[PDB]
This record gives sequence, C-alpha cells and structure tokens, in this order.
Amino acid sequence: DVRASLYSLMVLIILTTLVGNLIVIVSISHFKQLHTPTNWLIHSMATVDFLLGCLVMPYSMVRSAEHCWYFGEVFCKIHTSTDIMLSSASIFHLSFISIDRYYAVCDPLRYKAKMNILVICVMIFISWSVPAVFAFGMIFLELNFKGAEEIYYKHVHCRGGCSVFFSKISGVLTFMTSFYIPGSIMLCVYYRIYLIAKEQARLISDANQKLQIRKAVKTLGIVMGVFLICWCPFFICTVMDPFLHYIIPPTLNDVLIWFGYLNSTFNPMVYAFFYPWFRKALKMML
Amino acid sequence: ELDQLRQEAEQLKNQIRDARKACADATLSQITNNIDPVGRIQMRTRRTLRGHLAKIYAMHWGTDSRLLVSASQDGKLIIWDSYTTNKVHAIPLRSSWVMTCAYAPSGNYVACGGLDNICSIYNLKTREGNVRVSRELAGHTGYLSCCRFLDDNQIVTSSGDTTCALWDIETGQQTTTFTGHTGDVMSLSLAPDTRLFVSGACDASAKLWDVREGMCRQTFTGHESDINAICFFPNGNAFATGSDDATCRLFDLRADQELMTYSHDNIICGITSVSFSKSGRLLLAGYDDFNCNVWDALKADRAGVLAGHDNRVSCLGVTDDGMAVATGSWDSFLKIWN
Amino acid sequence: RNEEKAQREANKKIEKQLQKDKQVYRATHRLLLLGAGESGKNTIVKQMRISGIFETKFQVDKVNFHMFDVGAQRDERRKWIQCFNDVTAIIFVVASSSYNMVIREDNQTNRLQAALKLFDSIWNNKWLRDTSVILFLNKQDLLAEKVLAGKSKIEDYFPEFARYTTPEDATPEPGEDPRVTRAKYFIRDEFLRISTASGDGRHYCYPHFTCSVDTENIRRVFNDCRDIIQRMHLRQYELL
Amino acid sequence: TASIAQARKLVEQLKMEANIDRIKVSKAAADLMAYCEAHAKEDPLLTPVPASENPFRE
Ligand SMILES: CNC[C@@H]1OCCc2ccsc21
Repeated sequence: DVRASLYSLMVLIILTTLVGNLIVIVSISHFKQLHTPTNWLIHSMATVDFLLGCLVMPYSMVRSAEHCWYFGEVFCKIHTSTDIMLSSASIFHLSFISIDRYYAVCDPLRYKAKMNILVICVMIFISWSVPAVFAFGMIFLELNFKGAEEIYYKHVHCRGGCSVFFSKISGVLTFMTSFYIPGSIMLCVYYRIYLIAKEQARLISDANQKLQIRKAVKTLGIVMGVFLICWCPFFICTVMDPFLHYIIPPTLNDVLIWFGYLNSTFNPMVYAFFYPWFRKALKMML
Repeated sequence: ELDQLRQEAEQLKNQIRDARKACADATLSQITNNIDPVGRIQMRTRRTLRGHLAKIYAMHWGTDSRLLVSASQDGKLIIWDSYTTNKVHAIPLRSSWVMTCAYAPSGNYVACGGLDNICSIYNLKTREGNVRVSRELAGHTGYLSCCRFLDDNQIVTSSGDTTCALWDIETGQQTTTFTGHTGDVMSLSLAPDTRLFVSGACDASAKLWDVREGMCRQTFTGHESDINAICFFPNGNAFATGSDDATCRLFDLRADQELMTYSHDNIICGITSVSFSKSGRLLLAGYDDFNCNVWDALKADRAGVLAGHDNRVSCLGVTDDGMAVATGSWDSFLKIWN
Repeated sequence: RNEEKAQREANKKIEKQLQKDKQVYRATHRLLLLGAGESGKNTIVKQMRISGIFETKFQVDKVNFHMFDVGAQRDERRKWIQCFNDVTAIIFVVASSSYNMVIREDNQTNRLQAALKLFDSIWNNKWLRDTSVILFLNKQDLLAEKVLAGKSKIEDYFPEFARYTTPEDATPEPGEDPRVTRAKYFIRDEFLRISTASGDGRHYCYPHFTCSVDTENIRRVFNDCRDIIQRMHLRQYELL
Repeated sequence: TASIAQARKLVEQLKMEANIDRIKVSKAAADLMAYCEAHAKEDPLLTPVPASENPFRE
C-alpha cells in the first residue's frame, strides 16, 4: 500500500545516488587527462556521497518505514555519529570548492602557484577530520544532553525509536558549526563572482554590439537554490525545537532529513555532469 | 638565353619522365601477392617513462639499446635507462626550444639544438661526474630541424635555411654545404654505409646527397604536401617517406621510380614519423589522430593499431636489435612498447 | 646490490631537482613578441631589461614574465608558429609613423600594408585560434610631427581617409590638437576591422597607444594578461 | 645575368641527373622480397618470442 510506494521511491533514491557517485568516481579515477587538484576534491565529495548511500540510508529507510528500531542502542549511536560526520563532510567540501573557485576567478595570475596539491590534500584532511571528532565527542561523551536530563527522560518516556535529542546549547553549537559558516562563505563568494561576471559580460556585450553594426545567473542560481532548498528547513527546525517545548510532529522531521539525502543525490549532477568537459571525457570513454 | 634555358630544361625533363616510365614493367603488389598475410600482430605496452613537463619533440635510441635520450620544451635533455626506467642525467639546456636529438654511436656525446640557431655538443663522461657543453656550432640562419652523428668527430645538420651542411667538431668550422632545395628541410636520415643520406623538404620532393663529393645525385617527387619524416630500408636500397596527405610512399634508388604506396580512406590526418623494423616487413607510422598504425611493407594491409596515447605522436624509433619500440607524444609520457 | 643503490640515489637526486624545477615552471607566463623590423621592439626589450630567440626575463608584482624576440626567422610558410600554441598573449609592435616610409624593397608596397597583411595572417592562423593579441602602436610623437608639418597627407596613400569622421570614444586627455587624434584613431580602425571580421569569442585584441621610451608598458602587459586569464577561467565554468 | 647563370647551373645539374644508369623495377622488387625472408627468421617483433628472453617483463 503506502509502505510499498515508500520503499519504491526510497530504493530508487539509493540506487540512483550510488550509480551517480560510482560513475563520477570511476570517471575521475580512470582517466589521466583529468587529474587537476580540483577534481580530487570532487572525487572526495563523490566518495563521501557513495559512503552515505552505502551505509546509513537503508537503516533510516526502515526506521522511518515502521517507526520502530529493531536494533541495538550501540548500533543506533554508530548510525547517528556516522550520519552527522557524513553530512558535515559534504558541507565542508562544498565550502572548499567555493573557496577554490573564488581564488580561481579573482586572482587569475597567482592561481596555479597557490592551489597546489599540498593545499588540496590539507583541505581534504581537515574536511574529513574535524566532523569526525566533533560528532563522536558529542555522541559518545554524552554531551548532547549533559546540560539537562529531566527533559531527556521525559523524551524517552514515550515512543521508543532512537531520535536525536539536542539541548538549548548543543543545538546552537551544531547550527553555528556545520551550516552557518559554510553558507555565509558560499553566499559572499558567489555574490562577488556574480558581480565580476556581470561586469565582464556587459563590457563584452557592449563591444560586440558596437562592432556588430545571462549564463552567470543561470549557473550560480542552480547551485545556490539546490543547496538552500535542500538544507535550510531542516537546520531551522532543528535549532528551533530546543527553544520551544518540542511540539513538532516527526511527520515533518522525516521529510526534512530525507531532503539532505536528496541533496547528496543531486551533487554529481550539479558539480560533475553539468560542465561540458566532463561529458566530453565520458563520451571519449565510449 | 632565358627562353632557350627554359625550353631546353623543359624538353630535358619531358625526356626524363619518358626515361623513368620506360623502366616500368609491372608493380610490386602484383609481384608479391602470392605471399601469406602477416597476420594480426598485437603489441602490449610494457613500461611508461614519466618525468617530462612538456611535449616531447624527439628521441633517439643508443647504439646497444638499453638507453634513450629525449628532448622537451622545458629545457631538459633527460637520459633514461631503458631497463630499470631510471634516470642517469638531467642536462639542463639554455634554449627552451629544441626540435632535434641525437645520441652518439659511441655513447660519449649528445647533440641538441632548435630555435636557437646553434647546434650544441654535450660531453657525458669527464674527469668528474658532471656534464658540460663542449662546443656550440654556429653559422646557420634558421631553425634547426634535424641533426645526426656520422662519427665521433663529424656531425651532419639540417636547418630551415633550405641548406644542409656538414660540420667537423674539433674547430667548429663547416666542411661541405648541400644546396639546391627550395623549401625548408625537416628530415635527415643517414645510411648504414655512412656515405649517402636523403633530405625531405616542404616542396614535396626529396634528394640523395653524397658525403664524399658534395652534390645531389637523385631527385624524388610524387607527394602533394610537405615531408615530415623519412627513413631508409635496412638493406640500403629504398626509403619510406611521410607527408600531410595521409599517404606513405616507398621510393627506390635503383630504378628511380615511386614504388607501391600506402593509403586508407578512414585516415585524413598527417604522417608525423616513419621507421622500419629489422627485417623490413613491418612499417610503423605515426598519426595526428592519437594512434600509431602499423602497416605491412609488402601487401599494405593494416596489421594492428598501437593506440593508447592521449595526444599527437611526435616521434618514434625502433631499437637496433629489434626487441623494442618507443613512441613519444605531446602527453609528456614516453611509452616503450614491445 | 651496491650497483642498484647508486642508481636509486641518482634517481632520487634527479627527482628532487625536478620537483623544484616544476615549482618554478608553473609561476611563469610565456609571451611572444612578433613585430616589424623597423618598429621599436629593441627599445622596448632594452627597457624591460632594465642569434635567434633573445629571451628576456623580467618581473613585476612578484610574478615572472617570459618574453621572446623571434624576429631572426625568415618569411613565409611560418612553420615554427606551431610550437607557440600554449603562450598567453602575442605582443604585436607596429609603428604608426610609417604611412609614407617604404621598405627597402621598392617593388614592395607601404610598410603599413605589409603590417596589415602580417596581422591578418597571424589572426586567421588555425593554430593561433585560442590566444589573444596585445596590439601596440609605437612612434607616436613622430606621427604627430609628420601630420602637423603639412607635407604629404594620408589621402594620397590611403584613399578612404576622406570618408571618415572622428568617433565618439576619442578622449584627447592631453588636449594638444584635434587634427592628430583623427589620424591616430584612423590607424586603429584597420586593425579593429581585421579583428572583428572573425571572432566567436575565443580570442580578443587590446589596442594601445604608447611611445618607445616611455614607461607603463609593463603595467599595460600585466593588466592585459590579468584580463585575458580571468576571461579564460570564467569561460570554463560556463559563467561568461 | 646572375639569375640566368643559376638557371644554367640548374640545367647542367638536370643534365647530369639524366645521364644515369637504370634498372627494371621487377628485379628490385625481387631483391627486396628475397631479403624479406633472408633475415625474416630473426623477427623479434613480427614473430613474438616466449616471455623468457625479453628484458621488458612485467
Ligand atoms: C542527514 N541528517 C544530518 C544530520 O542529522 C543529525 C543531526 C545533524 C547535525 C548536523 S548534520 C546532522
């Protein structure tokens, strides 16, 4: 009935995300003409998405399907920590790609001398490391609820699935460490790039119009709209819940958490398959 | 006397076509047809030599194999070891445009020079383990296109001033000058006898010079575009020539005529390099469409494709003993096949 | 064995040197300097300093430029031009005060017509189809002295000068005389027309007014290279 | 003139070119084909050798 359709759409999501991420990984790894350091960041993001598709989403799927947790508490803790690490990894990779494009299209002369493989390797290391420590410290060191315990024991008085509980301080700490800073950086960088592109396009248009006798807004808009629509509502609800008295039905929460997965699905079709050179290389594979 | 000169020359040349055509009685394709096909010879890449930073323009095997030297646009004349894929020398050039490269027949000297107008000689072995320039041959007025070693004390150079000159490296002074070409020459292949060589210019022609008397003896025509590469037959009776019209030709020094020709309608690019194997039955050739076809020297049937490169193949050379082929490309990777 | 160790150590030394040379090689830009013999290429090169290629290495704003005088080569069929398919720009020095002066070959036409033919050949070359051209124009004061002091006018040698009006973009900041700016902006029109006939947004042309001895040429080259590389980067990400 | 002199020199070179001996293409083709099996026994490239003599093993 409803559950069968739910399984159909969800397994479609897992299969499509796995296929896309695997294709991107294989295309970047096998070819030798695509080895510039930016493609290494793209490949790392693709592997993050592939792991996120291979590990957590089946169990989230079954949980959301039957609203019950047929597993152990330690397994649930592992699941939660892995989910928190693998979302922050993707967000950090998006922010680093944005910074790379900023250096590319704002300081053209000193681009290949400041974006060497060492900097990209350090970027990947700091992208994979900090989320791991942060998530495992919050979950295993029982720090997400350490502030208050009476509310937590009221929270576990009912239901019985392992839902993530965030205090008034832990919630704001998570909000201002995984969403706010990368979002602000992406906003500023892409606004500056938009201004520069607009000025250059206007000059070119003027010159060619005189001698004769908007891709920037269509490109940056797609990326920013996808990222914002897929991430913002979830983090807004997550941060607002602790301040209120937790009166938000999970019927919103499951959709919000599935938007993040859907974003992870929509990454290689905005960062890899949208540019002409990647499609040319893939066709040359044939 | 101008009109008399023109009429006499044109009558003599009309006679010389008749003389060439009189010798012809059949074709080599008809003569060999009754020979079994070569087969489906297949080559698998063994090792890849990496370390260059730009597009290789030349390479040259040593005298006893196991060594090869390559020149790039970076300005490094790296000398590899062909068994351990290691490096023995990293001689840094002065000019950053070299289009020639020539390992000495004895293993002592290396020559390299391009748009600098100067041919330089490098001394590999000295009292200490350091390589330094020994001489700088000057006197040309155009870009160097080819240079080959005749012995330890003589070098032959082919430049862009439409002249070929023979040098003598003890004093840096010319000995003989070969003139008569209209366009620029970009191919200079010596002969095993070390007494004759040919040059292929851009005028779609080729000549046979003599090192002993210093004047032309044979004029070969038949192409419709510039000549990119040339190479003798192991026996020493014929040579192969490549052009920009996707055509390969096997001229003859005995009958003074164009013999059987290679062609294929699916290729529209230009030949870049041509060489023969030891026996003289396989004729490898390069192409601008990113592969290296291998022809049959007798029946003209493609016996394989040496694909695996990413950009244009610029130069290739078959080793002396015959157990190794190597192709350089603009991919900055040398690939030593088998 | 001991033989292997020496070879491995030598290979390690060579790789260590090649790493430094790779680090050095990525921070330099290569520029060609095609031009006419009588034009002031030598003066500009000597200023940047303070028998074929005479490569000169200068430096401005912590970046290194690598510039090449290639005037020693011969004429026609231009087969060396294939190699310079990775440079950033092609400086093109042309002397404007040569409308009357004729090259040594009396049969040959005016030097300006030869410069136009060379520019057409360079611009329409199939190999140089993705590189911009930084067009210069030297001998500015000589042209002014020629035009002001009567003598043979441009109409004698250039017939179309009569059907010409000064454009609306002319900015005579020095404000010397309006009879010179007319010819100065007329000279640009031929090269711009040669440049605008082809196109499709793959390579541009940056004209300039300068003298042989004056400064700011390095700054102009710097700005033009910045703009060229910025547009090249912008067009990869499907932004421009 | 000098151009006439160099044209005359080219004509003399052509007349030297014309006075050479020739041969039938059939004999040259036969010689080439005979050499094409005379040393074809070696053929380290045309006839593959077992993977024990080649110094280029994986
Ligand atoms: C896909 N869900 C994201 C994950 O859900 C648990 C809480 C949290 C905080 C930052 S990312 C995150």
